[PDB]
Amino acid sequence: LIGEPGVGKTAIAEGLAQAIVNNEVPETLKDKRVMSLDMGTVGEFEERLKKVMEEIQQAGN
Amino acid sequence: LFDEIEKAHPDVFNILLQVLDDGHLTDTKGRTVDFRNTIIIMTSNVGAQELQDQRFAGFGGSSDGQDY
Repeated sequence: LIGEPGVGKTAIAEGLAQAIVNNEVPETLKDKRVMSLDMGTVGEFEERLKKVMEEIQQAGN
Repeated sequence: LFDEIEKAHPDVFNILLQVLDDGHLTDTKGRTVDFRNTIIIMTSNVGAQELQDQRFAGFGGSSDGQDY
């Protein structure tokens, strides 16, 4: 999601998470959990990023 | 049995190396004990986290099929 600051760059994904309960997206996007992770969280620093990527690589959910 | 060998003072490791090669020890009183009729087993907690990392490397897969 690319856009000007304050134009709804973060609000675009906000409505997708709410629509997950109502199943407003297609079956491909259904049964999926979207996580908005801040960029300030992250060898030692990259361990958290690697663990998150590994657990979401072969899962796809 | 030497449990928690991964968490021990370094000086204790020096004694262990002597037992493995020399095969006997002498106490402060000068009497010599024997180790030719004993089996030494040490339990370490290291590497277990590495093994479970292989179990969680992929979602639904592991590395048990590899050669021992």
